[PDB]
Amino acid sequence: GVMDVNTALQEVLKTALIHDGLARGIREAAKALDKRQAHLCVLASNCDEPMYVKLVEALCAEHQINLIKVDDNKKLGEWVGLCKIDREGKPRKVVGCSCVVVKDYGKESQAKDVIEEYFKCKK
Amino acid sequence: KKRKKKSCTTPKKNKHKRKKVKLAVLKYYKVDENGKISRLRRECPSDECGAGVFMASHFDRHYCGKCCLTYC
Ligand SMILES: [Zn+2]
Repeated sequence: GVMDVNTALQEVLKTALIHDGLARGIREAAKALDKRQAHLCVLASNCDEPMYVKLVEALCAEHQINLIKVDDNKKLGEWVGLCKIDREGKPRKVVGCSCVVVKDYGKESQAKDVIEEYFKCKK
Repeated sequence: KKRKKKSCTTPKKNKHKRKKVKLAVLKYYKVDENGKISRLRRECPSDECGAGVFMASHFDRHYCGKCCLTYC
């Protein structure tokens, strides 16, 4: 694994974007993630709602799901693919996603290297 | 025949505007001190919404919004 840990979520969410396996928004995340048809879940750390931590921490706790946390809703908004771009490629518009739920992974040696390494070391 | 204007009637029939509930998704689950999950409402037996969707508690009834199931 030549990759850094923090930059490698990009391939997981890109291939989860291509295979139509991503669920964004808290309800469509939580609900479908509680259906046990979804493997892993990506969350944001910084938030203005205290209960928003409780919900998905408890959900990820009981339902045997793994918890990743990112910096702001904005960077996660850049990962999810909701960023609208300018003429020259400027990421101008950002719709932030705190909740991300992964259902169908793609097949990648990179993002799975970093995520499996990080989660083998976390356990 | 020049078309008559003639607009008069019960002055306005207003179209329903969406009721915006702020963070209403959080109301469903009850989190205790241990981090346990307590579901305050009932699960729906139907196939499509099974295990992923819950029902509503109205005083006399239970209502799911997907398949429109109803109980007393
Ligand atoms: Zn139903």
